[PDB]
Amino acid sequence: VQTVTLIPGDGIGPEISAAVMKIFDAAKAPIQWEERNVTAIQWMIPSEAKESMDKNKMGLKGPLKTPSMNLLLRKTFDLYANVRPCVSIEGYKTPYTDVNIVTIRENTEGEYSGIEHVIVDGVVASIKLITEGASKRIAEFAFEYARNNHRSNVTAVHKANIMRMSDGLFLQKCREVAESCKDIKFNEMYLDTVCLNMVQDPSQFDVLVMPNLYGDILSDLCAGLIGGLGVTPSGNIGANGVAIFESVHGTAPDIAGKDMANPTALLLSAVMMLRHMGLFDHAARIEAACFATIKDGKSLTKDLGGNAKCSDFTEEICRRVKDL
Amino acid sequence: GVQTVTLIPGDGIGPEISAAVMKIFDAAKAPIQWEERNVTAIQGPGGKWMIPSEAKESMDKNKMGLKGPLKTPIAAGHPSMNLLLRKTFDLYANVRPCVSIEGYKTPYTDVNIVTIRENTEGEYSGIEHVIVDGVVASIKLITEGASKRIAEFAFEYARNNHRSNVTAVHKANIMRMSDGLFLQKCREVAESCKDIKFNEMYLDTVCLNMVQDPSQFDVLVMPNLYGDILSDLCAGLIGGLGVTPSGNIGANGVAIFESVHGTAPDIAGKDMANPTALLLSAVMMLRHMGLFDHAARIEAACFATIKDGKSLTKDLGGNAKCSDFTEEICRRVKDL
Amino acid sequence: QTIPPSAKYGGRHTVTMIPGDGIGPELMLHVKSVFRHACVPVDFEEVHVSSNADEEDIRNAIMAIRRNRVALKGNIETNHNLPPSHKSRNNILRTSLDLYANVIHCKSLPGVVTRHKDIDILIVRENTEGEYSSLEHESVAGVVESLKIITKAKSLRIAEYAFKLAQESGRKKVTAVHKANIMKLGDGLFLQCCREVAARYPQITFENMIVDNTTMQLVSRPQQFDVMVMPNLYGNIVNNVCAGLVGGPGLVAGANYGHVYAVFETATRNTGKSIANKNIANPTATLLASCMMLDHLKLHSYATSIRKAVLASMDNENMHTPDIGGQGTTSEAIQDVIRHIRVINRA
Amino acid sequence: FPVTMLPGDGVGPELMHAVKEVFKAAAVPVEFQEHHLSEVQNMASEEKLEQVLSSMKENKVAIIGKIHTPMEYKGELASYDMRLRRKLDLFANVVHVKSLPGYMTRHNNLDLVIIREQTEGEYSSLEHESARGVIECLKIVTRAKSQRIAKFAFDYATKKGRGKVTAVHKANIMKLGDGLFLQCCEEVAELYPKIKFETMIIDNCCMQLVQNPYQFDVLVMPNLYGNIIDNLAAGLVGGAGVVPGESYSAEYAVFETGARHPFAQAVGRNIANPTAMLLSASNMLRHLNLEYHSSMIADAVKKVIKVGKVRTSDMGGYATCHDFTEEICRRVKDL
Repeated sequence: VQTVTLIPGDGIGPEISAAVMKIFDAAKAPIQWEERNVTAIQWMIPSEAKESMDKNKMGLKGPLKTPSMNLLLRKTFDLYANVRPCVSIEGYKTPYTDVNIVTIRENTEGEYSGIEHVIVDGVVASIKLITEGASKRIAEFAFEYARNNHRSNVTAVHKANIMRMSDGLFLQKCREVAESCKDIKFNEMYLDTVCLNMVQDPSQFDVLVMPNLYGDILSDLCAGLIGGLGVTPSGNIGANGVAIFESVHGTAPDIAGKDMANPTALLLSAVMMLRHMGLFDHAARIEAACFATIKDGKSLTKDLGGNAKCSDFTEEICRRVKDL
Repeated sequence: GVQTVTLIPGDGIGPEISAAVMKIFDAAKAPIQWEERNVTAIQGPGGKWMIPSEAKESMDKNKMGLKGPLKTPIAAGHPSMNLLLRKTFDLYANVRPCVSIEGYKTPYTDVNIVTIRENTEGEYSGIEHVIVDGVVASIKLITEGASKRIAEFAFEYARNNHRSNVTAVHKANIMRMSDGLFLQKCREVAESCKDIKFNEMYLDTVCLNMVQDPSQFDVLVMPNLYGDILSDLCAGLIGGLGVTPSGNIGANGVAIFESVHGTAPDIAGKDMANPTALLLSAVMMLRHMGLFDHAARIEAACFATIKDGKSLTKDLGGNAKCSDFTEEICRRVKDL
Repeated sequence: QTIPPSAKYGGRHTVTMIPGDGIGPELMLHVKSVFRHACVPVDFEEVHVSSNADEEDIRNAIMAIRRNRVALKGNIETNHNLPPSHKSRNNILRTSLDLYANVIHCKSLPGVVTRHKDIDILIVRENTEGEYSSLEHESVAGVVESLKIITKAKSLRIAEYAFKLAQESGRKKVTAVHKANIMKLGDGLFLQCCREVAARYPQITFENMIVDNTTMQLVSRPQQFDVMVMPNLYGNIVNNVCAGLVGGPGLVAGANYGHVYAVFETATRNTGKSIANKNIANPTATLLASCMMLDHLKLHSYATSIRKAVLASMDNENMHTPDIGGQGTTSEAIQDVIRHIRVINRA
Repeated sequence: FPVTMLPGDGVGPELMHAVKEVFKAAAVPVEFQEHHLSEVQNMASEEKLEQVLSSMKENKVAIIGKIHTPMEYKGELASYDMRLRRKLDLFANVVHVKSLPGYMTRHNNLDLVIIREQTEGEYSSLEHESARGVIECLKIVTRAKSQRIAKFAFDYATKKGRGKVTAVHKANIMKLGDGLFLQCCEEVAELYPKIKFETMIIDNCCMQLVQNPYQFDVLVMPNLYGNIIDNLAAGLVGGAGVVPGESYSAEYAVFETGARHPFAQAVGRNIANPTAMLLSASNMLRHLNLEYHSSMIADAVKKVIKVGKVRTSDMGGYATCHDFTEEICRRVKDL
């Protein structure tokens, strides 16, 4: 038995968070949940939310409405990695059918320091900050996720030919970890090369690491091949073993209290969360059960979209998860 | 019993008065070795950015060195000599004291000031950046360590030279973050050094009161740019760069003692120069090493020749020569 | 300066042309041959460009471009960077020419089947102020600062170009691309730069979009886009992606405009140094570059008869080049387009 | 006719009081519109300029003391004092450094001038953190405003009939920074051939000011070099307060004390010397086309200082400020 800090959130957030705790009860998931809210106060977070994760080290997060809350949890535990595994979904028909790639998105440094400077009356300068530190760390974490997930090839997206000092140092430490971890295959490829190759044949890709700016854009892009943020898992990792497994889609307030949602992403954020703590067997019975419910093509919800209610899509998974 | 010092006689009048100093040292029975070196900027594996190694391993063992004046650059592309000396030896603390001269008719009397100048992180770092057409931006940066570094040294000097107070010079009111983090570490050093009084005056306010009455100060501390100008400022009160000594402290016990005055090639080798400026940088070397008994003797006979007024170099208005000036000081350090 | 007027002596406009490195020359000769069969009154001023002597001679090679306000070029291999001091051969030209706007035209091809169909997009971006910042100094070791720059002035000049493009062409939607949600001031400046001109063309609907969701929106329903515009940093992304949607680098015409000068370049900047004189390279982009080069000389009648041809030859499966998934050779394509090219208006 | 007085902080108000009485004692027909204050204790005007500008938009002339600056206690993205200067475009700052017959400093019979930029340069409060304890600041200097102060430096030499200017610089380390500035000077200096011109290193210039300042007549420099050499020349004369100051933005004219304040005394006890503002306010009336009152006030202040009878702790004596202000109005009455 293990405890997880959970948060309901806005919109369908609570309506889908309980659809997960009901299927994890049906999956025999050794999880006792722990419900905290996190609404911004004063700036910082609720202290009863601040404590809840300092002990649990894991957490499932949902849709949040509108400084940013995603910036707060970032620096609250020094979230230094935004991970996003995008995988093809048989049944869900998208013109990209053979996809299986995990975007690693460094989340600390880059131009996301917000540091801008008016220089004269009409000249604005935004700062891109890059340290050796946050690079070598997102370099080791990438190799540890590749090893601990049977991943074949790890590519470091960059434009070091251009920013010969900025992206060059990023790449310099990308290689230094590769010799000290020749375990997994390692190669490089220019951003624009990846951007073209991504829309021609994504299959040739496997694992990708990049600095923050390229990461935020590549993350939502790679997801766009499979269907959108509603089917996209998401996992942020921070210092001292803390980890967050959010969804990324919008709150969708127009049908929040309607049971007209698709939570599967939040589930695969938990199936991701399951797989982070070594729950392969219990994440293998949940993941393939949700795959088969969509692959059957009967209980899909409206943004997919068939004709059912979020509970029906939730009830069929509970019927297909009670079996092995 | 004896000690080694890497001597760099330099260009122009430099070597002439470099040997004038080496004579007064033997005239006062000074146990010091002279390892003559030239240090002219040699070309490295790609441009112009390294030094004669023969002068390098000497300093890496001698730890102390005396440098005289040096000339300009062969081409525009060549870098400043004292910049590589900074980066090749980590000379973070830049020292320049100023004491009124009893036998000099300057309209400023009874001053005894020392400047502690920061030497690497700062406006002097070559980083600048053009933005768009006709828009230039310089780069001034300050770091926690080197600020804490130049701090922990300056307090030790006052602890080591029987000084009383210390003033922190800055304009943190305006460049708040930079000078402030400089200042917040300046404060944090006096917290463990309660034996030395400490205060802070704005830089613009220091200049004003420094002009009217100078004696109301002891040792001063500031970052690089403020130093290289306030040191030259305070130099004028003590007779200018030519008659004022200087010091540069590198890591691993490495120190450097130099004069800042020009090399003077329009009077070079004519036996006219005034060696007293660097001669005192040698005395600063004797003070940092430990021969105060030998340092107090030369600084006394150095003052006595100027005080008598019988012999003076032409830069002081007199009609005596460098040899006439060197000999009366030599015959004085003997009468001790 | 001493600059004269570019003139057209009795018929033939005189256009500057640069062969380049790799695939450049072997294509240009077909473009010549295509024209020469099409009886196009455009004479060509060859100028050897670079990778042979990129020191001072190319510069005498700038002059020909500064003369005739219209040039067409292939590509130049990147400098070794041994100098490592800017010196983008291609870039230098667009600097000393004040070529601020960079324009590509990703259109779907009825003969080139892709994951998505019915696509028509015009991309706009700057060059010397659209971020893509150099500089990047090392404050202390292990710490590097990059300085993306927005200029309000060049932001409106590229903005006005985005809308002067829409009205003359009968477009309907300009969509800004930005990251103002992260750099509130830099990209918000550009955003309010767009909003100002957006009110001067009220007939043209205006919309903004975050660079993130915009990329997602392309691979799903790219037909919604009509005209897109961003600073030069985000372009490399949108360009290469919109390039691969309708095919590959050898199918996108390109163009770098100045306040007066106009240069035509391929949508994808590929040297092709590995496919040297293989009779393989896809011409369909380079040809399309000549198409809009004729459209800029206000000779549409020939650019239209050329354009209908190259779409025409491409639809038969056999003419595709290897780089897009075919089995044919350029010589067959060029001639098949020439076949497709009938004697409109000659003998 | 209508003028706005912004006392600022320090003894400035005590000094404004001395002028108000000296004005009412010299039949000076200026209805002061002094209204409260700008920042400091008051806090941000804010937009004091809005309050401030509207008065300047109508009066077109004013006179303040010194803000004296806050040392970043508040949020303080940039120093407030510059911003009003920016909102009013007071790009130029003029400091009359004229030794006076009464005061006998270590240097006499001097008459120079400090021309100073106030908008471009490091006085922008621009900074940020790169790492843990690694801060970075930006000196801004652009061609547009560098010309205007370079332009400003030279037309001053013609209308007053001065001899030579000397552009101050440390471009030997900031090749791009003061090099751009120094070029805009040598660019304009070509256009003024009947004017001798020089360039001098800053630290070398400051050391010559303490050896022989009689060598150079007019000086022009960017913002940081200004505030440095400002308090230097004022200090050499005797006190920051005695030397006055002038700053022209657009068509507006602004006068104030030369130096920021006599920092060491830091006194509200009325011990402070008002000569500075008075000389600046006199030079103000000289601008107001009322040269008589400007001339007669300057005559009385000069001779009174030349009397050696009434002096304050800065000038070697011990007099109250309103004692001196009264003897000012005393020699003003008989004249």
